[PDB]
Amino acid sequence: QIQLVQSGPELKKPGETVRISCKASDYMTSGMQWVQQMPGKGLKWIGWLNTQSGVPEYAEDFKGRFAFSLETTAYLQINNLKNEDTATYFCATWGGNSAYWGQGTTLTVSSAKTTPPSVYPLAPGNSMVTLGCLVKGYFPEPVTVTWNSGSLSSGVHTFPAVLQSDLYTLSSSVTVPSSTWPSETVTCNVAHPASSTKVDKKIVPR
Amino acid sequence: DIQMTQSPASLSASVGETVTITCRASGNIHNYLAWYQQKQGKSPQLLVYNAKTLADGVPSRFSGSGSGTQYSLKINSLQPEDFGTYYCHHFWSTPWTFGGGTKLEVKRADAAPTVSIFPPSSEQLTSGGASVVCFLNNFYPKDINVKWKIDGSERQNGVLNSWTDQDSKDSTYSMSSTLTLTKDEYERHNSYTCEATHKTSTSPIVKSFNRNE
Ligand SMILES: C[C@]12CC[C@@H]3c4ccc(O)cc4CC[C@H]3[C@@H]1CC[C@@H]2O
Repeated sequence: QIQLVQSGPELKKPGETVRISCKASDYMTSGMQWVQQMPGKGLKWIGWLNTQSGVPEYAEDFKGRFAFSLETTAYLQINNLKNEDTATYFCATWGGNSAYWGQGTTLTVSSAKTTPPSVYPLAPGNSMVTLGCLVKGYFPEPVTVTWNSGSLSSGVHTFPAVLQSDLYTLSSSVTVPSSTWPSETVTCNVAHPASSTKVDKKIVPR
Repeated sequence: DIQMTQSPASLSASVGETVTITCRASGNIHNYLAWYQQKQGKSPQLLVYNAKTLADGVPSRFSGSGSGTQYSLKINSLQPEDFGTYYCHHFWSTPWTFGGGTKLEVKRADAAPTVSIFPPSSEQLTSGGASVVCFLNNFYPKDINVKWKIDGSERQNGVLNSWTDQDSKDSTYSMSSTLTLTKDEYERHNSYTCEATHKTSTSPIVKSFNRNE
């Protein structure tokens, strides 16, 4: 089956250049397009490239700083990056009776320095008890949070991070039987790939 | 250039029901319209293209129709995997613009939030900071408000909030509210209270604690 694989996450500073590749399992066959999706926003068409004539067409807001190329691998080059380019980028093509989109590539454009998170335990001041972990002051996104190395998956949800002064903060909630905690240890595991950081915080009763 | 106006922006429904999403073009696009489905940020997936042709593997309960400038996607007998966001996309002339999208969420019985408040940790306190956290978990519908009170007085500054998307397991929503204070600021007061305002009660649903206890 036709599969489009895109290059990994990107982290750049205002004014720099980034190249995102899109490699098809097969392949020139019909043309392709790139689409932008800002955090929490809708899909926005950047433009498409007529792989046959080699001619590209861009949407007004992308003309100038966004360029499509093809080497088979397709590329999306963005220069003079602005914070507003922070989004996920998708490449897509079509043929037969369907369309094929890549998994997407996230781009973050900021002046902020990669900073690991400070993890804090959230313990109570019933048959069930809700615990948590505060993951504060990290950059860039994202962080992955698990409980007891994933052994504790039910009754769990991690809130989206909010951006406060170039830094991100989020919290994770876990609900377990009071007969389990504190008798059995409950620990949240936080990973921040960008800084290659891993932190464990045991939830200890007050 | 042709723009697409999609409606409604939000839709609520239950398994088994039928819903209709419409898109209107500012100019004739002669059936050059596609419909996409997107699940929690993942890659969009094609449902219908050329206004009425179903893409490979697309369940027949999905169907597109229309002509000229008015089109719509009909989904009957909704299945749990049908909930998410939908977008129409015309490709008659550049730019191939997308509709603003439609968020289709699960309709279920009301549920009051379960409130939990958490005092600052000793570790953070030792570092000079004081974040008081409040969780408003598993409630429905999604509309909700949080109000903080310190020593009986409402506090508005220093509060940041976050909301999860509908839970794929119980169809509820959750919200976290964090009040960040300095260690000195936090120790100048005694009682900290988190109050939620939800349709499940005409009274605040609260949880509090005294720094002294
Ligand atoms: C890729 C799109 C959906 C799939 C459509 C398709 C799907 C199959 C096919 O054989 C040809 C085309 C041409 C136009 C394509 C559309 C262009 C815009 C839309 O995103």
